[PDB]
Amino acid sequence: RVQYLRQIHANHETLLREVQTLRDRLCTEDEASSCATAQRLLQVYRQLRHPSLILL
Amino acid sequence: RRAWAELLAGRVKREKYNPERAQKLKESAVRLLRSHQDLNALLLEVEGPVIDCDSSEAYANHSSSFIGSALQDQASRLGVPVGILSAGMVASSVGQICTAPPVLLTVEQRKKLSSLLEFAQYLLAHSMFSRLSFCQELWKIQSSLLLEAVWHLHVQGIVSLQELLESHPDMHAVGSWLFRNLCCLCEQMEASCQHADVARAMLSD
Amino acid sequence: CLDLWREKNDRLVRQAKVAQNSGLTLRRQQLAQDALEGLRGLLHSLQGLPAAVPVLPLELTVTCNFIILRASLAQGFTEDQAQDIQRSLERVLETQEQGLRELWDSVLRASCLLPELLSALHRLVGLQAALWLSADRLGDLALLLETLNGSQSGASKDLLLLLKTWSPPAEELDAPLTLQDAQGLKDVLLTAFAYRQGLQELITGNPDKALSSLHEAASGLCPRPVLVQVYTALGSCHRKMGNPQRALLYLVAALKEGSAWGPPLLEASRLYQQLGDTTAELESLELLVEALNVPAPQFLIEVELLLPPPDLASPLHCGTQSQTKHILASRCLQTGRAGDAAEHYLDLLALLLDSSEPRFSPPPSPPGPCMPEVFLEAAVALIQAGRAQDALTLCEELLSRTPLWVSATHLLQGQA
Repeated sequence: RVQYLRQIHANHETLLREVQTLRDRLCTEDEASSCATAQRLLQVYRQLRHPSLILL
Repeated sequence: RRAWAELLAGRVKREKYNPERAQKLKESAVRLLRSHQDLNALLLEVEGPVIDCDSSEAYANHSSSFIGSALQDQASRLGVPVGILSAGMVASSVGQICTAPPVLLTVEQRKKLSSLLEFAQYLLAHSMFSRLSFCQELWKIQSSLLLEAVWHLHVQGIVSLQELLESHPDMHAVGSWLFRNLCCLCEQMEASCQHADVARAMLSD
Repeated sequence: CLDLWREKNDRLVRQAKVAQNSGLTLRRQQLAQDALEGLRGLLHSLQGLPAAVPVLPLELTVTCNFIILRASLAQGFTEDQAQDIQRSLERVLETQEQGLRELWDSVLRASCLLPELLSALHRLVGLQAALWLSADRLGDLALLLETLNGSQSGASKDLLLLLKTWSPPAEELDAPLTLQDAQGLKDVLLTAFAYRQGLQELITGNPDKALSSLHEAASGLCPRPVLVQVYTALGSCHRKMGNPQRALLYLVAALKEGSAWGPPLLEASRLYQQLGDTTAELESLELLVEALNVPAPQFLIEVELLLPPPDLASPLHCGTQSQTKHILASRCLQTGRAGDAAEHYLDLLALLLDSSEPRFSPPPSPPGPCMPEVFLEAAVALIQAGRAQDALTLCEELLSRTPLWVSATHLLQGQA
């Protein structure tokens, strides 16, 4: 169908732009490279890994 | 006493602060100190009297890895993070290309643009690119730009229109600038069916 | 018996460090002022003995711990500590008169006889020098250290090189404890003198010589409040030279690393004034107004002890919300945003007059213009806005409360 594929695309692009802003803040030494960065990315990792690659 | 009653003000007394508002303040302050920063000026300060030409040293080669190490050398001297140098230089070269002569630009402009964007992608891969600095440095231009250029940025995946249009100070200025550009466009896409393809693509986008 | 006194020292130093690490605001000071009196009593017991060569390396240890802990808790020094040091040195001599300078001359020749307590003596020198460097006696300080090292070092009248030439004579080998040692205080000396030299040269109009010593500040201990202030200082150097884009570097670093980002936003206001970026200036100060709303000690000589409280002439001077809100409204009014300026003036004036119940806002120094001047500036703002009935209320109020300002009162009342 279409609804489900667009659900997935939008769910991904929100994360992607969020990650991208996060990458630039790491370029400008804005935020930190202590941590909570690391702990943020290990939250994105877990979000995605639950239904990784439904194969049809 | 009516005098007094008319003076007696209200939002005058203020107290406690949220430590999130502290970072918000510091963030809007840092944002301000960089917005009224310019990099051209910085280069003219430390080094006495910027282009790919400047960094690469009078058309040495056009190799991506070469030019990367040049930006490392530059940033090492200036003590600025390599991202913003790269952003400013690329935006200066965008201004150059877009100025040398209405909406579209589809000969040789496209070719220069694509070779420059080919290097933007290398820069992003190696983490030598601030998107946000770049968006700021484009809104500093804001007139030279063509909607074709911005659509190439969008589709090549260097900015998203959402990240650009939400990083301009005056939202009304963006609105009016687009309004005029889109009016000129929908007047165009009648000049030829070839240019109409690209115009219709970016319009639908 | 040396062992007992030694034991006591050990015990109480450890007790003090325990208070330093652990503890609440009250319990900290309780155990600290306990250890303090322990060390007092010990001092008095040892001050009850004649001389004792083997005791001195302990007594001096003890006096040093005493002074440190004394000064650390006071968050400031006194002259009793000079007399403490006076007593210690006089005792040193009375083993083997005039004042501290000739005492130290005779003392340091008495140390070139080679009694192994130099670890302590050099610590005393550190502490003495901290009093003289809190009290602006830099000529005597350099003299003391010239005496300490070879007097061949007679022409090095710069401190910042003598302080580095000065070499602690041990790694402080297995002797009694201390709260702090020679190197650990040398490291505070160099940073404190560098900071002080820098601020004097800056205000005195050498934003050229500053840069040297303000780099020597960050290169050696800089507790992060010392870095924040070194960076505002370098922003000021470059702004005065006409190098705004370099100044912006150091000021963004100070924003990031600091918990008090008033003095940098002030420096930014002055930068945009110098240029003419009046919108940027006004927005920087708006943020500073918001920023001055929002807001720890060690039983050890830190550096923030050996720094002065800033002059009005310093780049580090920051007033109160009221002092700054007036600067914003003044700087808004002169630019011609009279409506915003008038609103700001009204919300300034209410903050001073309606304030009986809340915390009373402090006056913005003796140099700042008198109360009536401020009512007049407010009325001008009100006029510029076109808020004439409000200006009439202002003027009525002033004359009800109470020369040039009276005549002027009537004038602005008329313009209303």
